[PDB]
Amino acid sequence: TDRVVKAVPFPPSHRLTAKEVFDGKPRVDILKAHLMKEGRLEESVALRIITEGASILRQEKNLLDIDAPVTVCGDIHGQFFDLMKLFEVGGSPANTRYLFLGDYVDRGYFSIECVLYLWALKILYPKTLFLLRGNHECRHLTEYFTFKQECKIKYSERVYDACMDAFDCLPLAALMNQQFLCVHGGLSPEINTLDDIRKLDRFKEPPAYGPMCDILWSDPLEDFGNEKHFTHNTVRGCSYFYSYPAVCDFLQHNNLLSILRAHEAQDAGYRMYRKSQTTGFPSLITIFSAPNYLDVYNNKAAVLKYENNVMNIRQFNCSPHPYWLPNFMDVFTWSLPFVGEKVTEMLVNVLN
Amino acid sequence: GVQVETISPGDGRTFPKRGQTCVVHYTGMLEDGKKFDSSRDRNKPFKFMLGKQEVIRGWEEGVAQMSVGQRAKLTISPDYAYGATGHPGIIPPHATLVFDVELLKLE
Amino acid sequence: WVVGMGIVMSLIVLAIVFGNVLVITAIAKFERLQTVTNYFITSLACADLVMGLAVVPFGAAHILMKMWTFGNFWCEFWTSIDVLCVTASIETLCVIAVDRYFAITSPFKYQSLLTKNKARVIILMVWIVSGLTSFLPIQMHWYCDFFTNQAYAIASSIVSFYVPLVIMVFVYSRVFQEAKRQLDADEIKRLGKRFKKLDLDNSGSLSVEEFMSLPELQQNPLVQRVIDIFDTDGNGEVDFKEFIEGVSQFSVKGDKEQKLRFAFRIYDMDKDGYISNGELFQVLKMMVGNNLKDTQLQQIVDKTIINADKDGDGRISFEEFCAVVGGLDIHKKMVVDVKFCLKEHKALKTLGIIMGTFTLCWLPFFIVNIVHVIQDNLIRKEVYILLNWIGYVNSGFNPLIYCRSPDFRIAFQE
Ligand SMILES: C=CC[C@@H]1/C=C(\C)C[C@H](C)C[C@H](OC)[C@H]2O[C@@](O)(C(=O)C(=O)N3CCCC[C@H]3C(=O)O[C@H](/C(C)=C/[C@@H]3CC[C@@H](O)[C@H](OC)C3)[C@H](C)[C@@H](O)CC1=O)[C@H](C)C[C@@H]2OC
Repeated sequence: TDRVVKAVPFPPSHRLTAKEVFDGKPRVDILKAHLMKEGRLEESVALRIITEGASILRQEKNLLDIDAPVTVCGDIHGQFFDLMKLFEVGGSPANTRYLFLGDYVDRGYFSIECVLYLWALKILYPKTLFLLRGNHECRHLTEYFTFKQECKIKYSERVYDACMDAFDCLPLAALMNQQFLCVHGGLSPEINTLDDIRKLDRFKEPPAYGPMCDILWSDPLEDFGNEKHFTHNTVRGCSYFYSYPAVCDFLQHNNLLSILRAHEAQDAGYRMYRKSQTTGFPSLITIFSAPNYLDVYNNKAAVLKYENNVMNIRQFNCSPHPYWLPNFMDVFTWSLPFVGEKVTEMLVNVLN
Repeated sequence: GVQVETISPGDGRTFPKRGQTCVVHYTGMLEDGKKFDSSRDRNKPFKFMLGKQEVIRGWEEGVAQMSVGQRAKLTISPDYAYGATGHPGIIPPHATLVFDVELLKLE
Repeated sequence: WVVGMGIVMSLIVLAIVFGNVLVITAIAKFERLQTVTNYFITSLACADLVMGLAVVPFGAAHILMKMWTFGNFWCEFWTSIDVLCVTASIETLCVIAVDRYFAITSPFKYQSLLTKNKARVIILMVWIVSGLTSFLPIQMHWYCDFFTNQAYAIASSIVSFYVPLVIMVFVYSRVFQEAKRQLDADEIKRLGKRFKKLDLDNSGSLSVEEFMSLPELQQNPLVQRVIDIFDTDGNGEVDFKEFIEGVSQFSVKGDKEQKLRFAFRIYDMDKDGYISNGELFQVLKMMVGNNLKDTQLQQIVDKTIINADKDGDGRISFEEFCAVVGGLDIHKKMVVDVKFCLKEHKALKTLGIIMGTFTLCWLPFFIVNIVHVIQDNLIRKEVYILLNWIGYVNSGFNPLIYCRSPDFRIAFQE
């Protein structure tokens, strides 16, 4: 009755409470070695970390400005054990500058751990790491999918409310090296100049129309090499497409080079498009950095590096992680309405 | 009730018997496309004895039509599905299902 | 002689204190014994400590010391505490039998009409009014050896021992004429006919190999577990004395508690009361087969137990089980069309030998003294101490009979 199979690690039970997670830099190595073993933190410490990260992010502008040596990444979707592999294949946060693009939480079983780790590391390093807001940081979307249940099962709902008040204030433009432009999705016809995205407010839930809901939801055309700005979309049903003439006009009106994206998951992890004849550089690069998306596609991932006017692309691998039941059940609710049916059937069969 | 809309058929010489056990790989869904289970989440298939009441009746009436190595797209109406009582934690009452069962081997 | 008879009395105090205490300990310790008929049993044990210490041993001094130095300052006082021991114990014994009668003749009326918070009020109401009658001449002295003329002896005989030994022996004769009918009323013979039809051994012994002979049951994943929950006698086979109880554990008039307890007993493996990791792995592995892996099952079990512990020891009990499962509506999914609730008759052959020992022993004294009151007097003037001592032993065995019951027995071994 001690243990039937002993070849599996045991999850620690004691939640840390400001013991060694704070020293005003917060500790990181213990966060590593404790979150890799499915442990939990005290509620007060989680509120402290999230609110401090939100306080740091509040004062950030609406269009980031960064120097040259950067390491762009892609969306993650809450896979912790692949986030660690990404941090190992890239550089340590002390030695290299990052820029994340995609959403951080939905469609995974380890959203809260990923967001805690990232926001703590942003608190420690306030100048050599930047984050961007995606489509999956709203109220309706995370209420629909499996994020509210995560916060309601592992933690209290106060954590979830504070986490929303934390997501509310992220930046959304991410200009880089005064040459490129890295937005989460795609541009929109209603937005023309770079200065035009320096006035809108991002301190609220996105609406259903306008530039705010067109930046984070747009998609590129999927039939490049065709005939002749604002053709409607079908798969998403909420935003607009855009064509090559629109991109060329935007890149000629304002002196830029290209635009980067983080939506369209691919079997190779990256895929460029036709080179612009004006300069020779490609005009759109799509990055995906979550291997085995939904555990079905069975694809690789990638992470883009940029230095010394050389644009090289590095590939990526997979990694294993533990198991959970769908929608976070427990074995009693999992297997009571089978015991009931079996017992009743046997009794009715024997008493007759 | 139960419907079958074949996606990519194949050979149809062999049919399941009265009391043999089948092996399947399935990917549950709901009407709007949200997924809630899979047999590829874990790396092991599903087995069940046809003819006895340990699977919902929709499967027991539908899977018998297909043969070895065919995929399909079932549709379980609320009658043969979990019904008004439903299940606690996953399936709300009066909920349509859309599976992706693809019979693999016959024992 | 002297040292040896002293040894008997010294053992006596020790035994009464011991047995009267052990029951107190078991009732207070577990929370499964807090039934409506386990507080009145505690009042009997406590009026068995009071006459377990102050009253039994002081009389003991009087045996041969020929005088009590406690003196008149309270020597008559002893006389009060003694007569507030027989007169409470008899009133608490009469409540028990009239209430078992109201529950059993119509189960629903007791099942819902009264609550534990009113019972403590009734027991406090019993002890003290009895104390009031006794104290009345204990100081009025209407009357260390006790004598009176004719009055107080007649009054004491007319009130506590005679009047209670009439009511308590009549309502219990009802519970016994109106409880044998339900045991054989047109419906507990159907299952008997089925029993006689089903046993191939022709010996009244239904072994598991005999239920496995049915045609449509030879594939059910869990038959051993249920047949071992039925196996209360703990020998590996089912007989008629417990089959009826096992079936009647399910009914339409049953409540939440017994059904949910039975659902609990499916997982528990050794009737200890605690679910461990091995138990909640084996009971589930049998029901899951080979669709999941093994390590995944172990990991989900670990997570469930870790989210289930609120006491820190690492195992789950019934209250935590109710905290986790409560809200799934399992009570409506276990129903069979059998109509009889043989739950009241579970304990009526142990709360009934007591209403007998307390009448077969202190009846002689009251009988003897009223005779000694009469003019005729034998050479048995020392018999009052020969036979009103018979009694102090009675309070001694009042907890001894209780070890037959399973709930007390688990604590008694524990
Ligand atoms: C461990 C103990 C249970 C043991 C569970 C397993 C072997 C693991 C197995 C992968 C189940 C999955 O567990 C992750 C999970 O599969 C689902 O996701 C699912 O896709 C589903 O609907 N399936 C599974 C594939 C066959 C069809 C159907 C089913 O036949 O399910 C059956 C079922 C629930 C019967 C109900 C019972 C209640 C009645 O009221 C109702 O009658 C209308 C019918 C299965 C075969 C039962 O036998 C359950 C078991 O034997 C359910 C949404 C929820 C279910 O978990 C419960």
